[PDB]
Amino acid sequence: GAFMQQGRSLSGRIVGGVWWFFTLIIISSYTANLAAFLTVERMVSPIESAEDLSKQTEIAYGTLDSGSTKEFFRRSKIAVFDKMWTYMRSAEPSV
Amino acid sequence: HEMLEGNERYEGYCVDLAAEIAKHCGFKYKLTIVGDGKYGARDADTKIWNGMVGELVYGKADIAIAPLTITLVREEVIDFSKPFMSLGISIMIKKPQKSKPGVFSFLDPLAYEIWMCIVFAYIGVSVVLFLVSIFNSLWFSLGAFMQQGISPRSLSGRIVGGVWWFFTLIIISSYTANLAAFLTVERMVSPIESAEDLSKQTEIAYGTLDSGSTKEFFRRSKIAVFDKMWTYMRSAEPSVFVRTTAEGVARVRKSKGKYAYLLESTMNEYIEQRKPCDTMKVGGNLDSKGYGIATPKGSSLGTPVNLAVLKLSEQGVLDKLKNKWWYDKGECGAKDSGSK
Amino acid sequence: YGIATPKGSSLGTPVNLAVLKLSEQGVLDKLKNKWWYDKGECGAKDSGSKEKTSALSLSNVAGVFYILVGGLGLAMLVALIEFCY
Amino acid sequence: GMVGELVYGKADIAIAPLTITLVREEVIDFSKPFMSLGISIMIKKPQKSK
Amino acid sequence: PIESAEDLSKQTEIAYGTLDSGSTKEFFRRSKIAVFDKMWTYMRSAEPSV
Ligand SMILES: CNC(=O)N1N=C(c2ccc(N)c(Br)c2)c2cc3c(cc2C[C@@H]1C)OCO3
Ligand SMILES: CNC(=O)N1N=C(c2ccc(N)c(Br)c2)c2cc3c(cc2C[C@H]1C)OCO3
Repeated sequence: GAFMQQGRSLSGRIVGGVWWFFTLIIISSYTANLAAFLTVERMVSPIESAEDLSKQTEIAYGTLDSGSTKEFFRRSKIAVFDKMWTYMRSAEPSV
Repeated sequence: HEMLEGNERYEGYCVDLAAEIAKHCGFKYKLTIVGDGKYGARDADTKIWNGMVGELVYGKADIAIAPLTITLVREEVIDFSKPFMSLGISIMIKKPQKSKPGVFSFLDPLAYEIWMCIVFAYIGVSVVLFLVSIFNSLWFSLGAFMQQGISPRSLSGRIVGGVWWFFTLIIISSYTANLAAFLTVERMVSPIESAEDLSKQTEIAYGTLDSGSTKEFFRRSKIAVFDKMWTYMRSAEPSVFVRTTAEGVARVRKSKGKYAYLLESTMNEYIEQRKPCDTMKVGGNLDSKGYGIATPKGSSLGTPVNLAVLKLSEQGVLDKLKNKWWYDKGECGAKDSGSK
Repeated sequence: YGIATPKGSSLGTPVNLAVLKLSEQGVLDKLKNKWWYDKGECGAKDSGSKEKTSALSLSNVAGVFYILVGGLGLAMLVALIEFCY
Repeated sequence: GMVGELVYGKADIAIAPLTITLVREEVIDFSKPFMSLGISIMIKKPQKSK
Repeated sequence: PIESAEDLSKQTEIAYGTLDSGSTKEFFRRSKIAVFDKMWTYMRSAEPSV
């Protein structure tokens, strides 16, 4: 009954005051930290655009070693595809 | 390199720079290595030039393309072109993730001033319960402070426990709101990037190379901020100076963020983009200097090469080369570890 | 920026060398500090650093402390009329 | 301009913030750079905290 | 915004422009860098005139 709410003797009265400020921080530290994993759950791509695939290096990407697809990124003067080509050209190991 | 030959043995910023210069001038070139290895030095006793500067005056070379600092003593013997890359004395420090656990980081949600101001309302409301109803009344008001804000039949004591309830409400909602703001985004957050801030403290040491243009810059400087930096390093024990540039970079890495190294911004910006990816240039440079190309006095390639560099910078070629061998071909893993 | 002299001018190279001398002796950076920072009208607006504060501000919490003591004072005013009635 | 008053003789030397460009290097002799600079960003720093 | 050239080019709330005629505008025109050419193509087609 002292655990549920907050925490007639001066000894136990300060057991009442101190048990609350400890459980008060934990419930906040549970509430505050739990919001950080749900806000990070809203940081999914998920499923992004073809451009944003090039902005991160955690997920690697590459094409076939020789074909109409690889040459496209080579001579593409577009800034998005050029950033993709520069990564795949020097990405180690071979993508 | 063993499987290659000629000019295709080497690669780098100056290697591509030599091809562009020769393209606008139209001559063939050969890439040679300096014998002694140490360039731009003139002995005090013998007055004999060494390195790459001595190979032009003594005819052992025709042109030189390398990061060569433009100084006055070298301008009196050979011809210097206009600068192709600017730099200056910058500050290199390890990137503090922080990632700074501890007890000083627990009372971080609320500020240092709120943790010490909430207690002024605690003892302020427990002392009102004395007045609305001493060793048993404080024993009671603390038993009336834990459970919200005991035996209060007077209307005077009813509103004291109510406003105290709304007062502690906003504080505990505030503690939770901000305590989530730093498990979501961490700066985090230190330190100051400027150089004048680096001098006003002695917790984190700093020094330069033992012999070079960097140490002589602070020795004769007549500016207020830089002179206090020199009087420190002159009387700073232990020796804040390193033997080589490779020892100064290796001293910032093993100092737990308690030692800084002042050096050129070109070398500083290059280390930031190399493994283990920890150093980060902070604040602007301290002085204005630049590299250049050297030709012998009265040579037939002096003015023709000078006019070619100004054509390279205007067409955006130089910045495209600086962005090539620094950030594109850089092994920076901190841009992928700080965003994960 | 730079100083300009006609092609094949006598004072061409002497002025060129004379600029390198003022630079390494620091006379250029000292003069730059002169007409920019020293004689500047915002010499104080160049030292205060604005960083991202980690903790939560005290000002917003003040709005809660001014409404609490505003209740404690109103409480002691009702304590006296209840002691006479 | 000032570059004109050097190629045309109306003056002997031009001392000012004169950008070092190639089109001007071909006609006059530029000294070494006595002040480095570059294109930057000017923003009104908030001034958002009230 | 953080102090950088790309954070100025990643958003469009706080607009940006240069001088109408000068070495500043001609820089972004013939620049072949990815980050800068994006800024040029923004201001070249930015309305109202930045
Ligand atoms: C209206 N809310 C309220 O009265 N409470 N909210 C509380 C409350 C406060 C904030 C959040 N986020 C949540 Br979930 C619950 C509260 C929180 C406590 C606590 C006691 C309470 C009871 C209180 C004053 O001890 C440990 O932490
Ligand atoms: C491992 N914990 C940790 O690294 N922190 N603790 C965090 C922390 C601190 C206390 C609690 N109760 C919880 Br949950 C998390 C933290 C809290 C802050 C803050 C920064 C942090 C980040 C760091 C110091 O600014 C204002 O409040």
